[PDB]
Amino acid sequence: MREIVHLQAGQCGNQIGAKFWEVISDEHGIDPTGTYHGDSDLQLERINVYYNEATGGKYVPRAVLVDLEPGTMDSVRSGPFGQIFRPDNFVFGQSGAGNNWAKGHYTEGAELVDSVLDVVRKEAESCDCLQGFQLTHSLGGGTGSGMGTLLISKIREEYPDRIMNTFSVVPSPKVSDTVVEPYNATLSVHQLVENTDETYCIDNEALYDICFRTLKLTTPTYGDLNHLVSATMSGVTTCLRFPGQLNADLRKLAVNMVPFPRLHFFMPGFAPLTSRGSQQYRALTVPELTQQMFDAKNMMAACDPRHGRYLTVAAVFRGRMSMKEVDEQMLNVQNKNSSYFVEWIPNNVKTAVCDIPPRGLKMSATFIGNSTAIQELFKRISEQFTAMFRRKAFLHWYTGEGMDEMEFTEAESNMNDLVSEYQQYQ
Amino acid sequence: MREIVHLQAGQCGNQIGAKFWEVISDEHGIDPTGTYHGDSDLQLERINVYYNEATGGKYVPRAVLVDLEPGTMDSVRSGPFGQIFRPDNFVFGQSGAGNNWAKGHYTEGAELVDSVLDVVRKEAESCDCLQGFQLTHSLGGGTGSGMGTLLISKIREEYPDRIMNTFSVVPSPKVSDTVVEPYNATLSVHQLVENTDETYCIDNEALYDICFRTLKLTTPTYGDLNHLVSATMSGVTTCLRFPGQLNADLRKLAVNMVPFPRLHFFMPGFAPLTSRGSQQYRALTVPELTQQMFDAKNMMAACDPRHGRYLTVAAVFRGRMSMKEVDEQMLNVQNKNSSYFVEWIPNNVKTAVCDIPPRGLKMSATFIGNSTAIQELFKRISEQFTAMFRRKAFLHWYTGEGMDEMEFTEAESNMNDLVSEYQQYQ
Amino acid sequence: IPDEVHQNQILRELYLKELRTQKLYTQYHVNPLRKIHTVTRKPMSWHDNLEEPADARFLNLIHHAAQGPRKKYPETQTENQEVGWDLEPLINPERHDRRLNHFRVCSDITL
Amino acid sequence: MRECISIHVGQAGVQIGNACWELYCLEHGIQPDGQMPDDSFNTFFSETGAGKHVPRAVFVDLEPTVIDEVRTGTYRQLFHPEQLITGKEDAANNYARGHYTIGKEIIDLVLDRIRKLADQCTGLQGFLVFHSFGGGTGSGFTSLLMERLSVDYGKKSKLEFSIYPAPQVSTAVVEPYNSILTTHTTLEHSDCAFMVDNEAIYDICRRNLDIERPTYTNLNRLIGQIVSSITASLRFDGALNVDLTEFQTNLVPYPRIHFPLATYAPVISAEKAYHEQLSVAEITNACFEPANQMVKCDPRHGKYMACCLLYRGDVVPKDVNAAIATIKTKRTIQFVDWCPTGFKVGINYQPPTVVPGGDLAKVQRAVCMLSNTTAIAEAWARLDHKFDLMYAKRAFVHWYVGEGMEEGEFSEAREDMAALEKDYEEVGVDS
Amino acid sequence: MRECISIHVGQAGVQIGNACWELYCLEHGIQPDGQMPDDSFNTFFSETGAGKHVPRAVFVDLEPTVIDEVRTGTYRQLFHPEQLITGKEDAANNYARGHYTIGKEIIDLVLDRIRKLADQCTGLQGFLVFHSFGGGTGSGFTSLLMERLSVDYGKKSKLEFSIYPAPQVSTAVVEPYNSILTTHTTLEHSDCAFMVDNEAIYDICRRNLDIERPTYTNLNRLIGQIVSSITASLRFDGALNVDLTEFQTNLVPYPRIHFPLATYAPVISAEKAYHEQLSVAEITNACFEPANQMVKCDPRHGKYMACCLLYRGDVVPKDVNAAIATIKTKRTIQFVDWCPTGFKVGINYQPPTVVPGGDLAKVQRAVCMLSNTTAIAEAWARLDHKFDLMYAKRAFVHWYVGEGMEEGEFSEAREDMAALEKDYEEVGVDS
Ligand SMILES: Nc1nc2c(ncn2[C@@H]2O[C@H](COP(=O)(O)OP(=O)(O)OP(=O)(O)O)[C@@H](O)[C@H]2O)c(=O)[nH]1
Ligand SMILES: Nc1nc2c(ncn2[C@@H]2O[C@H](COP(=O)(O)OP(=O)(O)OP(=O)(O)O)[C@@H](O)[C@H]2O)c(=O)[nH]1
Ligand SMILES: Nc1nc2c(ncn2[C@@H]2O[C@H](COP(=O)(O)OP(=O)(O)O)[C@@H](O)[C@H]2O)c(=O)[nH]1
Ligand SMILES: Nc1nc2c(ncn2[C@@H]2O[C@H](COP(=O)(O)OP(=O)(O)O)[C@@H](O)[C@H]2O)c(=O)[nH]1
Ligand SMILES: [Mg+2]
Ligand SMILES: [Mg+2]
Repeated sequence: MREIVHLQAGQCGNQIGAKFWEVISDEHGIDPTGTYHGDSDLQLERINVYYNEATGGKYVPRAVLVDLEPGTMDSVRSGPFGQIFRPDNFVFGQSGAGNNWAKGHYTEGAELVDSVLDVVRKEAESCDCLQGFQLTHSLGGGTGSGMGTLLISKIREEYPDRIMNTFSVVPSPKVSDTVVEPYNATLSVHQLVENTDETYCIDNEALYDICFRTLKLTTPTYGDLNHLVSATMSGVTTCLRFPGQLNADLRKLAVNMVPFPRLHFFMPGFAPLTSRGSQQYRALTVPELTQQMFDAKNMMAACDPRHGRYLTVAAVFRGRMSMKEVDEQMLNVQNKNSSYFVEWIPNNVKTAVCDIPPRGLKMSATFIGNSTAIQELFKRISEQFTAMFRRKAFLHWYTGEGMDEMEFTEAESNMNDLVSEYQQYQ
Repeated sequence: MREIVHLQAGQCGNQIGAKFWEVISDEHGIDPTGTYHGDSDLQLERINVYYNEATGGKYVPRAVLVDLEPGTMDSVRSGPFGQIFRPDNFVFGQSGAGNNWAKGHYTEGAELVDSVLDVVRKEAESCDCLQGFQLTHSLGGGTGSGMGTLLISKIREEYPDRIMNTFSVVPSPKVSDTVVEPYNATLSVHQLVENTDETYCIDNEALYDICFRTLKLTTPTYGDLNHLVSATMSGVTTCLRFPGQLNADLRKLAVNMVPFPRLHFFMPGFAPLTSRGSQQYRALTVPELTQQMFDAKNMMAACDPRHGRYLTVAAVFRGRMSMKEVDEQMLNVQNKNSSYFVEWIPNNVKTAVCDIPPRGLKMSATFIGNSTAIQELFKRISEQFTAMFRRKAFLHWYTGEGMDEMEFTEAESNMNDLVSEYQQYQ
Repeated sequence: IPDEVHQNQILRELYLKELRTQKLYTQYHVNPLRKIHTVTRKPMSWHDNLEEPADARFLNLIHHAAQGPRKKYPETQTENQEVGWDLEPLINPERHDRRLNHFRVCSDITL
Repeated sequence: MRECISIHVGQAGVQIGNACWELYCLEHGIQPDGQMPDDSFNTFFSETGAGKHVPRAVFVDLEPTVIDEVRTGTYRQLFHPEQLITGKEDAANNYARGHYTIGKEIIDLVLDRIRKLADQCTGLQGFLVFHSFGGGTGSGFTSLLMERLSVDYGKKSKLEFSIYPAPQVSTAVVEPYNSILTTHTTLEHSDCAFMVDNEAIYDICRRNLDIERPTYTNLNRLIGQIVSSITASLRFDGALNVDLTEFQTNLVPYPRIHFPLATYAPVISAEKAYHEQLSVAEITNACFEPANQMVKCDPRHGKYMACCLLYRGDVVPKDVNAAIATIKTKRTIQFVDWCPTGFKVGINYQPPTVVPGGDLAKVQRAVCMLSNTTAIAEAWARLDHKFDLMYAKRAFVHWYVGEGMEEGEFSEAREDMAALEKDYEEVGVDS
Repeated sequence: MRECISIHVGQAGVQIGNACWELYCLEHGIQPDGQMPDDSFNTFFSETGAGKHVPRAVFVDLEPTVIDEVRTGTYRQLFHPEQLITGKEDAANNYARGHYTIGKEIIDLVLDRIRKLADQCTGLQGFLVFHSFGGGTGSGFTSLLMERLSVDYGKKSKLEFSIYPAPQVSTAVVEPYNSILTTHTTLEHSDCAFMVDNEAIYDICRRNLDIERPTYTNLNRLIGQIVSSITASLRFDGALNVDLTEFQTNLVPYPRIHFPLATYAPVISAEKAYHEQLSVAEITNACFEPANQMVKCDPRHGKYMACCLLYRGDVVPKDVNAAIATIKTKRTIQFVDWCPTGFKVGINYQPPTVVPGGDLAKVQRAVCMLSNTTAIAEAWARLDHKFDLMYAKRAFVHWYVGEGMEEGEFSEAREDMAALEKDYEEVGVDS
């Protein structure tokens, strides 16, 4: 009925969807070959949101995997859940971007945009009514963040009134794995502030913090990290596929959360997660779920809203739960914490409930909350970007490819204006 | 009742029709011995359209094979289905043409067309009510172009009011083979303007692109290319042999796609083709079959249909289907593509559905389209002829056989008038 | 300006490794129990009205799908199905007794 | 003794007549071989003394593949083998070919069988001609068919059933050329001309029958129930009985206006018909619904001239007059000031008979509505534009010209059709 | 004869409606398939020829996830499938989207099915609509639902049962934005309009029904009992019978004031019913408690204008007028000096029926009071403050304005709400 079409961008973009399409396939009971092994008929009632129908009883995902290095997709295709995708969806170039934003934006972007927009017309025109699109990427590489900014700009122009959901992995000072990553982040958020409906800020510091301190995994390979990211991606838009007592789809969270069109940066977090040994001494009740939820340990961003102000709060719940408890616990945290919440918007929180829980679990919830702690990540990224641009660092690998030097100062003028808006709303 | 005499000319034509009689005898269940071994008895309801009854319950095809070298027919006779043809219809000379248009039209043509017109007179007089003739040839060789154009001219002055059908393989620049290739195509189009009721345009570039990118074949042997052409010939004349809800034979499509008498060049295409691995990832629906019919990758002519205006479109369907789905699909492609379709003819599309598809496939698609992009093929052919004729390239071979030098000027004046007619109505 | 002599063999090795990695669908014909479309057969064309068998498994799927949630599941799955789950009367429905069950009764003059 | 002859010309008349004669055979309880396992069948059958029933139908076509399915089908023993008249070469969507050079070989054969069929009749009521305006055979060959029937039979009634070319969907390119020349014959040689097009059947089958993609078989079964409702007055008794001459006088105010609009009610599937209560006073509203009209035109833009209602089944005459009083009190339904008695009622006792494998529901109460409105003026002006847009610089004219007809007959058809559309403007005005 | 049409608007409407329609079938002894194993069912159900009943309900929704649960459950065979109206895309908590962009695509379908249901009615007492202020098209499409009903239908009754946004608990941020823009429609195009907010029903279920963990099913069973006691005077014989138009005129002092407060008594459990007797005087005093009120406002602050009461069961008129005398003697409760006789009394013999699996117990004597107080200004100036507190810094205005409505229409809702709160101030002053 209402459809979200999936898009990928980069090596991190393909690896996120490789675990994301696995976790919801088990949620809908689909084997690696692509059959149906389900015990409830309600799962197949709303399955056309993400799966297309083929002959013989085949479900294929609506995903377009985009990369400039075919060695990543070959690991995706040889994976346990890589044969389900239609082979036409893989779009690849022959030369890489080399972790350069300008290489993936101006030079090699123009020769690969014709292929990807040739595919997404087929993924859009072939159905009844579109709800929106989805993108996942990282802001550290020139592949995912390169044309991922630029593929939106044409398709936003082609499709003016839709919903554009994006997952952005911001670079971090502690898990800094690229020298030129402030140059990548600053010119991408500059394009992202005007071209994008929603964007979730996930950082690898907080992903490391949750897996180390809370989940106590000894060897968390990135598949385990992508397990945690994709569980939040499923829980946000789970109202599209499952009816509830009170439902709130992607457009319901779209209008209510953003107070102004330029502030669409959020921090996700998740609650039921515990360690392997601490399960039998822990219960799952709504207070336990909301007690651990607003805790800063389980936040999936490198920012703490204790230093800032909650603009608007959201929580999308799952499982067998009473309406009163979901309402009484959330009333107390607004009333007791008189400093962390804004005063010029009362009843800051929106609430949704879903009857169908994730398998192997009774209760769950997904958190989205906009705060002024996001300017901590924006300011520390901007100061490193200005520090290197003062002394002519790495510029000829961007400006030598045919771009102006003054576009940075326009992007710097956009960057400090955005953080100025967060200060005057704080 | 209504019968077509099939006629084959040249090395390219004989290999095209040898696959054609192999593929349509599969539809009617005729063994290479010539007897009948089939499952549905509908195959004898309309079999006299292409066959002649012989004693003992044997069926022979209604074909005449003309050539000037015996080195092609002995391969045809040693082929799989080479035992069904009548040995009288094998007509040939002893001395080769040498890939010269003047040889097959003036030098060696006048000695053989006495014998060939004797054979086709017996085949046409033995019919009940003659629908017309069918010819497979190419416009790049001595036999395919030279004798073929004269052979139509002798036919038309004897049988004035029939349906003359020809298939031509148009020469191409990137698969250029002979040095005198623009000489042959320019002199043969002059006769095809005023002597045939309809012509089908096939490019060797499009057959190579289709068999490698869409089909994803490892080895594009000429049999596989000819298997693509043979599906078009079977699908065009399927309303004569197969009953249906809505039917369209040769003469019904003759009036509808020819608005003016000098415009009878068409672009065929086929639409249920699928790659090697996307068999199970596909849904067989009419909207799926319509978009791939219109797809510019599936055009069998090496020119962009997006660069011109469609005059008329005919779509011949097969299999069991419901035509409320047919008419809604064809109005969608006309309404959303306002610029491509012409405005002086509303409802450019014509449809036809037959009950029985080819075996091993549920639904089939046959595309015939009249576009203004055909001038791109003719302009490119005209300039290569002009480059040769300015410096008088290779003329001493053609003018030494008794053909005047002014005939090339008349041919290009006639051909350049046709190109202006395409732009006049565009 | 690409090198087609290399592009063709790149496509060849691509298709070849796709052939190596291809695993077929294991022939489990699954269909949705909700709805599938039909095309009506011809009145006179006897090539359409041949005698031909029908699957009973999909008949059983229809007869199990067009059924009540209480008959399907032993315990309720969601909360919106809780209303009307138990439809039994706790006391027998003596609606015939005009003594304890006052009701509107039609008159001959209004009708 | 009240007898009628049905003529199916072209392809479109065959499958429409195919849906009729499989419906008629089961309506009278006849086996597929034509022998019963009551004088009602005499309207549409002739009783052979050996005990077999023969339909009063002549199947005529110029292409053999559409009749050869009938010669080998289920009722191959029903028809006379000589009535299935088949030509040699089709007209190929040419009005010129099917009227002058191809139809001249078969016109001699068909008029002998019409004479032999009508000589058997002890009393004649009317003809039933089935075709479409789009195709060449249904247009060109029907044009000189009624010309010969006019000079052979003077005051004989001839019902002309035609499929109108839809404005949006179209299966031909030369389709507007055929319909303009076709109207010239129907304007003079036809007493009535029932207009139903394909596009409105597509929408009615979608929302009411709940079938998303109908084919021709589901389309023509709706046509068959309209024709069966008209002829149920002749075959079966009723509280009020009408004839063919009854509504021909009562629906045609002027000799140039004989183009009624025919719709049917109810069209309800078997799943929904379990639910609604169906009464006479509520199915009259379904006739005048703009969505349930069988022609893609808006009746609310035009003014009604007359209406003919044919109720079937358990219908009481108080309910039809209560329903007419309900309709006349509404303001959206409009009538001309020169016609206060704008209705007509027909009631029959036998309910419509459903077909096994059909899509309709077994309902006692059904109604067929025949109105002649001014809302069909917009349905021709949209096709008047398309023909003149083709004829701006002589498109597809050379195929008709070289056949043997001259160039000035295209303008004469335009001049007669432009004069006919001006007749609606002058009679639609109030005084 | 008497009958009404239920219009369940929104996701709250469906969950309320299936709570009400489950109660109605067991009240009239109708199985889920619609056939029973007397004209009491005539007010809501419609009789067909086969022995079924079709409820006179139209479900208005903009999301398909809340209709398909009705089409799957036990009552899939009860409702006619064309009564469930589903939009293509939800407005997603936007008054403006459901007013100008989304709502006009299906506004034609709602009014068409309204015409069909009112056609079947021989005399229409009124309409009932069910919606919530909080949601998008529950508040948005209801606003343009009233505009078409008032223009087309002149003086037909249209009751508006609503759910007010709770002062403390909420499930939205734009929830005060949606509520104030609906004051324009309800002030102009509503004959009567109730409200109960969810925070008050939360207090009662915790302390009276003895439920630790209730959901909206236990709330909607309570709201179903309120509507059942209102309409049972239409469905069953009464010592005093009160119609729908009777207490409509008798509670409103002015056309600007049509906002009563609903409370029910008794609400006790089946274990606490074993202990306390439930007489006429004991249930009368319970409706005056500010704790048991179903709106978070205190009538001790305000002044009563009028009172409507609805008794059911073994209720004697002697004990009714005895308990009214006691209430007037206490000085904690006040009445305005311009309404000395403010009460209205109705008695029905049939006790309220209970649902299987419900929380309440079967009671002889129950009362459902409809009192209009000046205490409703308490719960409006709080919401007007919060609507002014959000809109001071001009928040969320770009979503509503960009969809088509101008920025000045928010200021229009300010003055109409400011003037309406002034009209409630002049009532409370004594002469
Ligand atoms: N409503 C309806 N229309 C039909 C049906 N069959 C054919 N038509 C119409 O008939 C038109 C064309 O005429 P055909 O029936 O194909 O055949 P024809 O009239 O004999 O014309 P030719 O085939 O050229 O001889 C099409 O445009 C259809 O609209 C049918 O079963 N129902
Ligand atoms: N009293 C009561 N209120 C309800 C119930 N269900 C929903 N609501 C109210 O409805 C408001 C939200 O609207 P929705 O439930 O989403 O339904 P809606 O009004 O149609 O809004 P949309 O879904 O956006 O179209 C909430 O603020 C609740 O106060 C219920 O069962 N009882
Ligand atoms: N959260 C998360 N981040 C990742 C993962 N893999 C890579 N990254 C981040 O992505 C950056 C490098 O990404 P890169 O491979 O160059 O992206 P690409 O250029 O689009 O292919 C690093 O700074 C990492 O922080 C992952 O699995 N999870
Ligand atoms: N489609 C197709 N084209 C062919 C085949 N064999 C040769 N050709 C084309 O025919 C052209 C040469 O024509 P030729 O054989 O000399 O014509 P001829 O003089 O009649 O024998 C070449 O450019 C080829 O591309 C074939 O089997 N199929
Ligand atoms: Mg035909
Ligand atoms: Mg809604």
